[PDB]
Amino acid sequence: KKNGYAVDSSGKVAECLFNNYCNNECTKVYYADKGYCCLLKCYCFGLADDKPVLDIWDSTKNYCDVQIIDLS
Repeated sequence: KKNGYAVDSSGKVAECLFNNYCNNECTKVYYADKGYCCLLKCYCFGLADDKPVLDIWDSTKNYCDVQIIDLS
């Protein structure tokens, strides 16, 4: 599995202001483990390798990865 900004079938990402909204999107819509609002877009942890994510800079990627959402 991978982490990244999940996009829908039309290619759009979910814009956000709050983490909880993103965790619902990521888990309920893309079946990921968790998610939070990274740089105003919903970032998902543990997406399926086939899931489409935005083509972003590796620097942004590593930036968004250094987060702890919960210990479970």
